[PDB]
Formats: sequence, structure tokens, C-alpha cells
Amino acid sequence: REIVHIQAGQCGNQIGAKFWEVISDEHGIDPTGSYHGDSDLQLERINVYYNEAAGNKYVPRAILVDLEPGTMDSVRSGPFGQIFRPDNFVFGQSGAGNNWAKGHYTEGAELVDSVLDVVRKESESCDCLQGFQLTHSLGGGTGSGMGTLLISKIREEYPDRIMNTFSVVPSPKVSDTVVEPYNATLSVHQLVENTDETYCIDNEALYDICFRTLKLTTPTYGDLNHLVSATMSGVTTCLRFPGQLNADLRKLAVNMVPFPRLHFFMPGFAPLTSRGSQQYRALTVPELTQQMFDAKNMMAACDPRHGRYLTVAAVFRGRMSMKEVDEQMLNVQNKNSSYFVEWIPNNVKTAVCDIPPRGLKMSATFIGNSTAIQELFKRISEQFTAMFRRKAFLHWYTGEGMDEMEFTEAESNMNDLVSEYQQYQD
Amino acid sequence: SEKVKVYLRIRPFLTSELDRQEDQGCVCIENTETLVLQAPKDSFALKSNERGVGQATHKFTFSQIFGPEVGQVAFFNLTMKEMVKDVLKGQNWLIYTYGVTNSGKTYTIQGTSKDAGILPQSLALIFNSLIRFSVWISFFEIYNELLYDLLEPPSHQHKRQTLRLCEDQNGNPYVKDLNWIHVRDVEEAWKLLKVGRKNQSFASTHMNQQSSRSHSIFSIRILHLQPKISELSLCDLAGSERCKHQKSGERLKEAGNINTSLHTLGRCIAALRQNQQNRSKQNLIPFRDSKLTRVFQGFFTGRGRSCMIVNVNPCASTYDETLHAAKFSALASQLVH
Amino acid sequence: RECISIHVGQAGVQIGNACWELYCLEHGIQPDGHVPRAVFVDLEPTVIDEVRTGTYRQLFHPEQLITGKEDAANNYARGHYTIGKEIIDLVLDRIRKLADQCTGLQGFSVFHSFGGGTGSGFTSLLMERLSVDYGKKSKLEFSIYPAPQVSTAVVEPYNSILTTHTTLEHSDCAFMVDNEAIYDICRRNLDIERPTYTNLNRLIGQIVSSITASLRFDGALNVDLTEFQTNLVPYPRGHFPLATYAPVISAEKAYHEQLSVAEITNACFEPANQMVKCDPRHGKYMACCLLYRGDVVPKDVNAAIATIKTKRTIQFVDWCPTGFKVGINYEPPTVVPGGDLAKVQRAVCMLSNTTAIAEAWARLDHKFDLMYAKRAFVHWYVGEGMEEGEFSEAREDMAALEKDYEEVGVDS
Ligand SMILES: CC(=O)O[C@H]1C(=O)[C@@]2(C)[C@H]([C@H](OC(=O)c3ccccc3)[C@]3(O)C[C@H](OC(=O)[C@H](O)[C@@H](NC(=O)c4ccccc4)c4ccccc4)C(C)=C1C3(C)C)[C@]1(OC(C)=O)CO[C@@H]1C[C@@H]2O
Ligand SMILES: Nc1nc2c(ncn2[C@@H]2O[C@H](COP(=O)(O)OP(=O)(O)OP(=O)(O)O)[C@@H](O)[C@H]2O)c(=O)[nH]1
Ligand SMILES: Nc1nc2c(ncn2[C@@H]2O[C@H](COP(=O)(O)OP(=O)(O)O)[C@@H](O)[C@H]2O)c(=O)[nH]1
Ligand SMILES: Nc1ncnc2c1ncn2[C@@H]1O[C@H](COP(=O)(O)OP(=O)(O)O)[C@@H](O)[C@H]1O
Ligand code: ALF
Ligand SMILES: [Mg+2]
Repeated sequence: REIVHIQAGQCGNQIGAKFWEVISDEHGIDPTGSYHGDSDLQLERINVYYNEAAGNKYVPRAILVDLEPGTMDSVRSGPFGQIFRPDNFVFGQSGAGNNWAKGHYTEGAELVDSVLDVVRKESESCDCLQGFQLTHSLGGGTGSGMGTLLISKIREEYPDRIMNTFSVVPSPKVSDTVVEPYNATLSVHQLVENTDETYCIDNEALYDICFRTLKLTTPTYGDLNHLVSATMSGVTTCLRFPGQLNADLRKLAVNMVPFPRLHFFMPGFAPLTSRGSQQYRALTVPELTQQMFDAKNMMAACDPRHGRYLTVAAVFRGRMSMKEVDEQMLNVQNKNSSYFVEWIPNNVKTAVCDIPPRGLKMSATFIGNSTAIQELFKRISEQFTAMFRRKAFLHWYTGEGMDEMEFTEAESNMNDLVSEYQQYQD
Repeated sequence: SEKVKVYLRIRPFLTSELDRQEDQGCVCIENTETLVLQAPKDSFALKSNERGVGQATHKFTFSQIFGPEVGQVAFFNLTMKEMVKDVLKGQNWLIYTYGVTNSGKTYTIQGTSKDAGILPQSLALIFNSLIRFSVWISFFEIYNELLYDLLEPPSHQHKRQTLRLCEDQNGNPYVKDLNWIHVRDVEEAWKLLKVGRKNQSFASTHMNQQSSRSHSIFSIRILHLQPKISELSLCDLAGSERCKHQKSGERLKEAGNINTSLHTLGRCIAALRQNQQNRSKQNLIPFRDSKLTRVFQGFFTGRGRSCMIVNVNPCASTYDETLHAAKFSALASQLVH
Repeated sequence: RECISIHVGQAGVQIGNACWELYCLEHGIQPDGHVPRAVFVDLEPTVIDEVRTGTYRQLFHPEQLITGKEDAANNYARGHYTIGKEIIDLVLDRIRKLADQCTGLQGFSVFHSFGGGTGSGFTSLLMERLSVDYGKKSKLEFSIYPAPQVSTAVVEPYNSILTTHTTLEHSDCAFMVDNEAIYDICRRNLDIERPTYTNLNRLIGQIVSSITASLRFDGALNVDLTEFQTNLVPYPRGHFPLATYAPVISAEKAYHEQLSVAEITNACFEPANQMVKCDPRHGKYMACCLLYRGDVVPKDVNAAIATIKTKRTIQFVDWCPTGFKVGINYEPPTVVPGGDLAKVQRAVCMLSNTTAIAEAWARLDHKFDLMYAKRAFVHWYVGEGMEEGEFSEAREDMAALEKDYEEVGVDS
């Protein structure tokens, strides 16, 4: 079961570079080096994210799409940046405007054809393809825009394979852009009708969780990103290893998404203790559930406690007894029966791998599908409408060949999506 | 508003079908409006004697029911004349055929050369029913949940691309990216149907060779200025199938896609009937769930008078699928336009 | 006389390696020792490969190891229709070549874990095509039914209501072991809060060794496989009896080994040792097969059972006078060299059919229903070549098994 990562846009690229920086380490794959892997088990499944060509050069199977040179020209000129095959670099020297429509209809539309070519060359790699990974930001052109096209085409060329998407939703408190809510509403629309697994990350939730769960005084982007890359490896990659109870994308999805819409999840790491001090090593198991299921520690901005849960996926990865896990999970579902849905006897879906993160003893990826994520689409819709009404920076969209009813479409869709989420939140 | 016009028809057992297995008397007729059912089978459902295929009785309620003996001409008499008049009136109208595999839905829709179907008959009636007139035709097929335009010229490889289903200024969803041809005469429409046949996907099944892979939607919009806009749409949906067990391969995938799409209509109607009973602050409409449901939204929830053609298979094996279909129609009858 | 075994599904394959392990252990057949007589099928390579990488690697033939690189899918539908179909062919072929190669076999011991993907789907179509190609044989399947409250899969019940409908009308006798109730045994009858799947498997792998293995071996009261289905099922329905083990003492904590028959047999009827959360809340026994092995005197037995029969608290069904199949084997049990099992010189592996399952079924029926009421993950089944038929026609179906265990019992 192979897969093909996709670093759409600037953010998606920056974060992507960190995800591969991480992932490689969990497979002993040096820049241009070969398999230095501490063990031999970190090789039995490499195929899934790499490619066999020479015999010492296992190249990551990802795609780099962006209309801004600077990005691709900084990631390929650094560390592991020199591992990607030139063919993978799908750049577009055009005008990388921060406009969703400009990167989906005018500038993005051209490089798209030059994308489909590669996305087909990589899909036809080997073994059996499972799905595609897509990373990007809902606060820019090449991210929300170019990324919104890539999915609509991918999910039409292979409506069989799954589609995981890691989006960096526009943080509330402070928005790192001005058109932000526009590019968001417009991209979420296509996502909720293409991708079948979306992990919303919050630039401001990262800061928080990195300022209170990590004594880090200077949380650089690289850091933030790294945290994400650590969680997103626990999702996919992890499950591609043996284990007492192993899972995989399919199992994971067909167990977490009750309604065809797509549903949004919430990534969460387990052992999140500061280096020096904090190193209590308290990882028996009950300490992990305490963390993960807490408010703080949830990559989303909204708090689970503000909305029922639909499903949960405990992706553990560390030698442990199937008793102290499955039991605990139950206890938690009883202690917090209030918000955890009743029409579902067993919301939590326990998974237990074996091999842990290289230097750590035991970890556990958290993927919660709570209806609490409503307090995000609402936010966006608010900010959107609030400026839409006055057609704020609307002329910047239309002028790139768009429709004024298109904005309505997006809003409507995402708004209806809110309805559904509430129909099962009560 | 009025309840959806629904008619139930059954197809006669084929000689080959009869030879394979002969179990008749499953469907009986009582009154033109209603059907009485007693179905025989090799074995009944294993439980206390309840609704089984072995020997059981059931009741069907519909506007009108047709026997195995008569074909499309009977449908043309009652349905074709009145339905076309509504469209001329400017009122939107839509008719589709629903039923299990081997029900002969293509027979109702297209019809044979000797016996013209609903579409060719309605085409004749529109002229009779018919001031400036403008008319265009759109023809497309949905295969593997992807849309193709029948109008597209014949070629080795050709894809229309995904249908641009975007809601415009109008609240009701509209289908775009469809090529349109002016309708001067019936023959022009017929020609479009003929060329469309080649483009439309076809396949053979254990049940029947005629089997259509893709659902077919024929849409004709008439604009008349004494401009009134009216849309007449005739849809030929593919039926459900056991063939999935019998065959595999691409055929399995096509069946899976159809069975999922067919189910979305069923869930929608179920919600719709429930919506009919419940006053408010209840379950939402599944239109958004599937693309097919979205397009059909106007049909189910919004504007336009609707009529449905349900085909039934007298086969005992098919009984569970047919019962569900009948149940679907019964539930659909509950809600009003 | 022979019998083959089909380990299907991640769990069923993991448990298979365990159950098959104990075998060699009491047969003097080291890692690279004869040719077995079972197979391992799963749509998850990583799990089947574990038998190609871990212990007993070369003790199996790569021909009796079927794998489907595609997708496993934790759902009946996919495993049954779409994918599972593609694999069935190859699978059947093997269980038809090995069934021929032997000499007068007895049946196919199926090993699946009800609420799984390959365990639900796959098996369903396997047993179907089996009952037609070998209707004239025995079909005893040892299943692992969904834990009453500590389930795993979110869909779990769905996958078990679809596999029940097809197994009811194709299998002869399906033994069931409650996954949850196994932890209990490790806590109350072993004392250990660290039970890994590889441990739970050792339990089943033990009771089963007393089923097939030791039974197929001569003794003072041989018991053929046919005997079972005959004396264990009162009606054509694929009745699901319960598996139980007696000498489950810890080889560390307590040490009372020397526990005369009368006691080891009495420890089988106690709810805190029945390898199933089907507590005798009302379920009347209707046939029990007390399989003994080791030092056991036929008279000592024909007394310990008599005392039980007159204990009244074990209330048997009305229409059943005597329902106690005394099975005496020779070879005593076989504890893993360094597991956690005491190691006695006699054991009582009592299995039986009890109207108790009325509970277990209800609790799984309700579950299913609750979810079905909103259709939840139904679209995940439909899109894999399925419909409301398989569901609605299997809901009402099993229903008549909830009524069956009520009608055929509770009434004089
Ligand atoms: C001496 C020692 O034990 O050091 C630990 C350590 O101190 C701690 C604090 C690590 C440390 O992580 C961070 O400080 C951190 C920095 C930015 C963003 C997020 C986290 C560590 O850097 C991270 C590192 O993680 C790994 O090695 C995992 O395999 C992890 N790898 C990466 O994220 C990675 C980092 C750089 C380059 C390549 C990969 C991983 C996790 C999930 C999935 C795949 C890989 C570990 C255990 C440590 C250090 C080195 C100090 C912690 O994080 C992780 C992800 O394990 C932070 O809280 C945990 C608890 C650990 O004990
Ligand atoms: N006793 C025991 N139970 C197990 C073991 N492995 C899994 N289970 C149980 O069986 C069920 C898990 O089934 P899965 O592993 O998800 O699936 P599968 O049946 O192998 O097939 P797929 O869904 O297609 O992967 C859960 O109820 C587990 O608690 C095991 O080794 N021993
Ligand atoms: N976590 C994270 N967010 C980023 C990074 N880069 C940009 N972002 C976020 O992405 C949004 C801006 O979109 P951007 O990536 O510039 O769009 P594009 O480059 O035109 O596709 C802001 O909300 C930023 O916080 C990054 O490296 N990590
Ligand atoms: N009312 C009918 N009378 C006679 N033959 C019919 C009738 N309905 C269907 N058939 C025949 O049954 C076969 C299958 O019908 P068809 O319409 O193609 O199937 P489907 O319902 O799946 O669209 C054809 O050979 C058709 O001519
Ligand atoms: F022609 Al059919 F289902 F067989 F629509
Ligand atoms: Mg598995």
C-alpha cells in the first residue's frame, strides 16, 4: 500500500520540508545517504513513502507545487532539501498572488496540467496505491487555491484511493494574512467534497500548546512545524509497521467518519513533556490518556469539551499490555459520557503498534472526530461574511476571473456543514 | 403541490426466464390503482412465519399499475399526454425510471423500435401540445460517479470532465458544462438519443445483456415567449443488482458505484418522508451528501411536478430488492412537492 | 481421519500461530521439524508476513499462506464482496488440494474473530462455498466474539451481525470465546495486569489443543469430531456453544496443583472461569462435552458429574434428560515451558451449549440496532457492493435466534 505526499503552496512546503526531515529519521534515511536505519524493521515498509531507483538513493515520493520561487528555491537549497527529484519540483514562476482564485483559475490552472503528469507517473510506481497525502495552508494562494484544484483532479483520477489532508486553518485571535477567511472558506468548500480525512491544524493552538506544554521560550516556525510532523508520522507511517494490533488509513477512516461529508479531526501528541525538568517518564498509560483527552494539547483552537465526540482513534506505539489500554479507554468514555455521544457504544477505536519513535519508549497519536470543531467553521464564516457583506477584497478575486456567486456557494456549503455537525451534537 | 405521481409496472416473464425458473402469481392485480401480492419461492424467510418469499401477502398502493401484456403505449396514453402539457404550461416536469435490474427500465425509457418508449412518445406529444419557441437538449451519462456528455463527437478516447454543479443566483442547483443543441424537430432529438447510445456506457450481465452501466439523464428546456422557462427531464437510472455476487472486476466497481448512488436517493426520500411527518427542528435533508442527490434536490425538495416510473420484477429472488423499491415508492408517495 | 484448519483475519491468524505453536510443543516437532494441515488468509500482508518472519517460519508452506496486498478493510462488505472475492478463488484452491492430498478428512476447523474485516467478510464467503463443496463433512469454527463493553472496532457489531447470518446457515458448531472475559481470567485466575494478545492467544491455544490435538490421539474414551456437532447441537441451526478451561492456576502465585477431578470439574461451572461474559443468569445447559486429559479415572469422573447433575444450581433444560458427554483422553495438558500456567497432570476442558447466549446476542443486537437507526458507517458498506438487504435481512434474521434461544428454552 503506497502513498504520494503533496506539499501544496508555501506553508505546505515549509511544513512539508519539516515532515520529511522528521519521517526520514524514523527510517534512518540520510539526505543523499542510504538506509542507515538503527534496525531492519524501518525498511520492511519504506516503499510506502519512497522509491526504488539506484540502490542507495531512496527518494521521498512527494510533490512540490508552488507559484512562488523563493519557497521551492529555499527548501531545495538547504538540508534534506536535496533529496527530492527535479521532476518533483512543480513550480510556477507566475504571479504567486495571495488570491485563491488567482491560484486556482488563472495562475494555478496552467501548472495543473504539468501536475497531473507527475501525479500519474508517481501513482503508477509499484505495489498497490492506497491514497495521497496533501499538506497546505488555508491562508494563501498556492495553498488554499492551488491545493483546492489538485484534490478535485486527484479524487477524479482515482476515486478509489483515499485522500488525507493536513490543512493549517486560519487562526482566530491573529490572522497571518488579510484575505485569509476568503481563501479559507473557498478552499474548505472543495475539501469537504473531495478529501476523506482532514486534519485541521491551528497556528495559534500550536503556539499555546508549545508555550505551556513545552518550556520553549522562542517557538520558531520550524519548531511548530516539527510538532506537526511528529504527529502526522504517528498517523500514517506508524501504522505501516507491525504490531499487536495494527491499523491503516482504511481501517482508521472507515472507523472514524460516520457521515460522508468528510468530517474534520484534531491531531494530538501523547508524551509532551519538556526536555530537562519535566522528564518524569510517566508513560505507564493512564498519563497518556490524561494528556491526549485534555483540553489543552489539542491542535485545534476550539476545545473538545465544547462539543460532543463522534469517534476517536488511539494510535498507540510502544510495548504495552492490551489490558491497561482497552480498559482505560473505556473508563474515559464513562467518566466523560456527557460529551462522547450516546448513539455509539464504542466511539474510541483502539490501535496498538509495536515499534516506538526511535529514542522514545512509548507514544500515542490522537485523532479525535468531535463535533466541537464547529467552533471553527463558525469563526471562519463570521470573519468571512463580516467582510464579504462590504465586498472588501472581493475585487481582487473577481479580477482574476471568478464569480460573485461562487463566494456564496462556499459560504453556503460550509454553513450547511455546520447544521449537520449540530444535528449530532445534541 | 400534490403527492408525487407514481405508477407501477411489471414486465412479462421472458420465455428464457420462464424456462430457467417458473414461479408466477407473485404479482396479482386488484383494481387499476392497487396491486395485490402473493409470492411463491423455494423457501420462506427463516423465522416464525412473517414477511417471507415462500408464501406471503402484501399490498401495494399507487396511482396506476400496468400489466405485463401492454407496453409503452399504455403509459403514453395516461402519462405522456398530461405530463408534457405541464411543461408546455411552463411548469417544470421530471420523470425517471426506478427499479431493480432486469426490470426493463431501458424498455420504458428508450423503448424498442417497434414500441417507442416514454422519451420518444413524449417527444411526439410536445409537438401536439405546442408564439416564439426556443428549445435545447442536454444529454449526459453518469458512469463511476463521473459525468460524460453524450453530445460529444464519437472518438477513441473522450472525457467531458466533471459536471459543473454550482448553485447560481437561483437557490435551486443547476447543471452546467453541458452542450446544448436547438430542437427543431423530434428527429433531431431522436438523433441525439441515437448518437448518445454509442457514447453511453453499455455492458452485459447474467440477468440481461441490455444492462446500462451509467444512469442516463435527458434534459430538454423550452423557452417560450408569447420568456417562460420550463425544463423537462427524463432520467433513466440503472437498477440495483445480485449480479455483484455473480461477476467481479470493473463490473463490480460499476455496480458498487451505482448501488451507493441509488442508496443516496433512498436515504433522501426516507428523510423527506420523515420531514413530511415532523413539523420542524428535526433531521436535515441528505441532498448535500451525494452529487446525484444535489442535482435531484429541485425534483425532490423544490420546484417542478414529479412523476415516477417504477418497474417491478416478478422473480422471487429479486423480491427483497423489489420490496425495498416498492417501500421506497410508498414512502415517496407520502411526501408532497 | 483428518481435519484441516483455516485461520482467517488478522486476529485469527495471530491466534493461529499461537494455537499451532502449542501443537508442535506437545508433538516433539521443533521449528524446522512434518507438514501441518492448515492455512492463513488475510488482506493484511504485515500480519501474515509476521509468520514468515517470526517463529515457525519454515514450519509452514508458502502455499498455505495466502495474502492480499490490497486493502484489509475493517468492514464485512469489502472483505466479502469487492476484495475478498478476488482472493476466494486462490484460497478455495488450496483448501481443495490439501483436502484431497490427505486420507478421509473430518472437516475444516475455522478460526475467525467475528468483529473484524477479513474475519467477518472472508470467512462468510468461505463457509458458503465450503458447505456446498463439502456439505458432507464437519464444520466446527472457533470464533472470538466481540467484547461486551471493551470492544475495539467502532463498527464491530455490524461486522458480527453479517457474519452471523451467513454462519448460522452454513456452520455446524461454532465455539465462542469472549475476548473481554479472557482478561478476567488473567486477573482472577492467573493474577497479571500485563496480558498481551500473544498471551490471550495462549489460552485459546490451550483449550483447542484439548479439542482437536489430544482428542485425535487415542485414549480411554476417544471422541470423534462428528460426535460434537451431533451431541452439541439439538437443531440444524449453527448453534454457538462456549469454550472453558479448568486448571488455570498461576505457576508462581498460588500452588495447589494436586486438585482431584471433583474440583477441577467444579471450577468449570463457576462464572469466573467460563471464558465468556455469558454468566448463567438464566441460560440453561442443553448439552455439555467435558473433555478430560491426563490421569482421570472413568469412575471418579462418573461421580463428579453426578454430583453436579444434582447440584440443582446448574439447572438443565426440560426436554433434555442427560446432557453430559464424557470425553476421556490420555495425554495430560501441555503448558508452555515458561509461560505462566501451573502444569497439572489432568485437566477438564468443558464446553457446552447454553441458552445463556441469549444475553451475548441481545447485547450485540442492541448495539448494531442503535447505530443502524442512524445508518452511521453504512455508506462504507454500500460502496463495497452492498445494500440495505444484507443489513435489514440479517437483522430480522438473527432476531429469530434471539427468539430461538428464548423459545427452545425458559419454557418447559
Ligand atoms: C534525550 C531524550 O530522550 O530527548 C527527547 C526529549 O527530551 C523530548 C522532550 C522530545 C523532544 O521534542 C521537542 O523538544 C519538540 C521540539 C519541537 C516540536 C515538538 C517537540 C526531542 O527534540 C524529540 C525526540 O523525538 C524523537 O526522537 C521521536 O522519534 C520524534 N522525532 C522527531 O520529532 C524528530 C526530531 C528531529 C529530527 C527528526 C525527527 C518522532 C515522533 C513521532 C513520530 C516520528 C518521530 C526525543 C524523544 C527527544 C528530543 C531529541 C530532545 C518531545 O517530543 C517528541 C516529539 O518526542 C517533546 O516532548 C517529548 C518528550 C521527549 O522526552
Ligand atoms: N484474543 C485475541 N483477540 C484479538 C487479537 N488480535 C485482535 N483481537 C481482537 O479481535 C478484534 C480485532 O480485529 P482486527 O484486528 O481489527 O481485524 P481483523 O479481524 O484481523 O481483520 P481486518 O479488520 O480486515 O484487519 C478486536 O475485538 C480485538 O480485541 C489477538 O491476538 N488475540
Ligand atoms: N504551521 C505553519 N504555518 C505556516 C507556515 N507558513 C505559513 N504558515 C501559515 O500559512 C498562512 C499563510 O499562507 P501561505 O502559506 O503564505 O500561502 P501560500 O504560500 O500563498 O500558499 C498563515 O496562516 C501562516 O501562519 C509554516 O511553515 N508552518
Ligand atoms: N414492460 C416490458 N415488456 C416487455 N419486455 C420488457 C419490458 N420491460 C423490460 N423489458 C425487457 O427487459 C429487458 C431488460 O430491460 P432494461 O430496460 O434494459 O433493464 P433496466 O431496468 O436495468 O434498465 C430488455 O430486453 C427489455 O426489452
Ligand atoms: F439496464 Al439496468 F440496471 F440492467 F439499468
Ligand atoms: Mg488485520
